[PDB]
Amino acid sequence: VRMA
Amino acid sequence: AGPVTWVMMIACVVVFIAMQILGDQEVMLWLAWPFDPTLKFEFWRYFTHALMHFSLMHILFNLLWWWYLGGAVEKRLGSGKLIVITLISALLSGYVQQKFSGPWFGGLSGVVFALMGYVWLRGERDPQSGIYLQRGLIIFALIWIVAGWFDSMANGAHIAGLAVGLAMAFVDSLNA
Repeated sequence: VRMA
Repeated sequence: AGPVTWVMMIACVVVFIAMQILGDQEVMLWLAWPFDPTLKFEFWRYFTHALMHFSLMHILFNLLWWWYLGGAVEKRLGSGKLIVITLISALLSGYVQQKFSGPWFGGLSGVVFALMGYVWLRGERDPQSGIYLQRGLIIFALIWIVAGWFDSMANGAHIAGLAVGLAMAFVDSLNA
């Protein structure tokens, strides 16, 4: 998962 | 510091607390961007991805920026302006992040980058609005984007948000  | 600024800081802390009790994954299943076309009519998911954070330092970092800049928009341009920046930017930064890397992403930085874009451009083209971003921070913002290219970030969210915030700021600095 990626951090926005 | 007004109603929409605090309502969103409460939502993010409430959802963050639930992720610690239920686990990240359990909340992710219900709040993340649709991973399956069949789920497309679950309206909330287009927005809810923005409330989810994965560590304390990113929630802190994000909500603080949301306070500084979001509070500035609400104070000077009113609650309806901050709502519309938030909804449009969350939907579109979501949409772009999904295409780049798929639906497993979260955080308010999509919205934050649209805020940094709107507050900077609006304060340069319509200074009379009463909002502005320091050049010391437009350097921090740009270094933040590029440090995501060279690396755990949602790069599509970052750049789609920023673009949204320049677009809207530009339009609003004609109507002025």
